[PDB]
Amino acid sequence: DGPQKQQLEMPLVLDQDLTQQMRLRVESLKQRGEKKQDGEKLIRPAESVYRLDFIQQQKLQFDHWNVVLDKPGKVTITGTSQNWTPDLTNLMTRQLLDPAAIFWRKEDSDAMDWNEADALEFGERLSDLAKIRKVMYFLITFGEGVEPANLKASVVFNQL
Ligand SMILES: C[As](C)(=O)[O-]
Ligand SMILES: C[As](C)(=O)[O-]
Ligand SMILES: C[As](C)(=O)[O-]
Ligand SMILES: [Zn+2]
Ligand SMILES: [Zn+2]
Ligand SMILES: [Zn+2]
Ligand SMILES: [Zn+2]
Ligand SMILES: [Zn+2]
Ligand SMILES: [Zn+2]
Ligand SMILES: [Zn+2]
Ligand SMILES: [Zn+2]
Ligand SMILES: [Zn+2]
Ligand SMILES: [Zn+2]
Ligand SMILES: [Zn+2]
Ligand SMILES: [Zn+2]
Ligand SMILES: [Zn+2]
Repeated sequence: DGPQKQQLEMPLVLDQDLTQQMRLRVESLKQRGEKKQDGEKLIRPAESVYRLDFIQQQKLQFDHWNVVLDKPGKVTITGTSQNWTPDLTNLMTRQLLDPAAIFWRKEDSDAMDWNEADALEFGERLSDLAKIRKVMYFLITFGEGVEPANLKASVVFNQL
């Protein structure tokens, strides 16, 4: 908009503990032979839980994503209802957001690509979801050839 605005880049960091929580849960149901909680969303092996901590709940405007990969691959960052307390609820399929920001990189080059229109729609939303709580949770789906160790995934906001 304007080349003048202060920007704050906030990293989506790997949430190893809850990722595992979720990983053990899908087990459990296996060893127990119990079914899920009706509309419960079970973390697949290909997904990993990421965390985003909002440094300034207010005055965040969202500006652009800053996601890049090490190898050619694909990733999908599906947001999560800010009403989901991983301390309390079990993530419900319905708690996932629409849409998701899908990013990918093709073989020969280094240039990142994504689903623009959607990555922007989902984006403009973080500026408000920030005012709900200082913690945002996401579920990243890794393609083939990609694993957590190839990704940088911060979100750049504008300071109002
Ligand atoms: C300067 As802008 C269009 O990335 O909010
Ligand atoms: C889901 As937790 C163990 O980071 O409060
Ligand atoms: C071809 As696929 C949708 O199983 O990564
Ligand atoms: Zn944690
Ligand atoms: Zn679960
Ligand atoms: Zn902007
Ligand atoms: Zn592909
Ligand atoms: Zn917790
Ligand atoms: Zn849609
Ligand atoms: Zn494109
Ligand atoms: Zn779409
Ligand atoms: Zn818009
Ligand atoms: Zn819109
Ligand atoms: Zn896959
Ligand atoms: Zn695939
Ligand atoms: Zn393929």
